[PDB]
This record gives sequence, C-alpha cells and structure tokens, in this order.
Amino acid sequence: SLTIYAQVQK
Amino acid sequence: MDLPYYHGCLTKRECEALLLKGGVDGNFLIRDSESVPGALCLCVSFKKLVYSYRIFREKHGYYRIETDAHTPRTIFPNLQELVSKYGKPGQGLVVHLSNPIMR
Repeated sequence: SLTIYAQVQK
Repeated sequence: MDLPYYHGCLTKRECEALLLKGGVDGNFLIRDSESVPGALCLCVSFKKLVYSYRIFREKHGYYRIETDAHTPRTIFPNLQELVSKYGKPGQGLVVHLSNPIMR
C-alpha cells in the first residue's frame, strides 16, 4: 500500500 | 462522530488517493482503522506517502494515540484536542498537521 503505519515519538 | 475531517466511509487506497494527489506534505484526515476495529487513524501526507497513526478509544472515552515504546502514554479527552496538538511542529510525528482534507 502507500501508507506507512507509525507510532508517535515524543 | 461529527468532525469535518473525520471520514468514515473510506478505504486506505481511497484515503491515499485523496492525500497524495493533494500536493503538500501536511495533508491529513481521520479515518476508521481497518486493522484494529473500533480504532481511528490520523493520516497525514509526507514525502509522497501517507503516514498513519492509530488512535485508540479507551475505558472512559479518552483518545490514545499510538506512541512508541520509549514515549509516554499520550491521551486526549477528546479528538479536536488531539488534532490541535499535532498542528504544532515537533510533537512526535513525521510532519505536523497543516491541511485538513474534508469529507
């Protein structure tokens, strides 16, 4: 897909 | 739900189609998560790709955005205050939130 799953880092 | 940039009828590809042919990094909307049913995804455009951050609804109606394992649990009492936080630069996302794609 063209979506990257990410987590918040701050 | 109720907010203008929350799309509920919306596939990943459809949202990627609406985020990427937007133009600027910083295009964002909220959609329902497909992997974690009942969760939400804050999606934003950055470098010709969409970056999705899952949002979990918790016990007492809190919204808990997925943080990494070295970042404090970060929760919001409602959804506009979560979006209000990420409109400001350097808050933990890949790019802050600039352009709301409305439904």
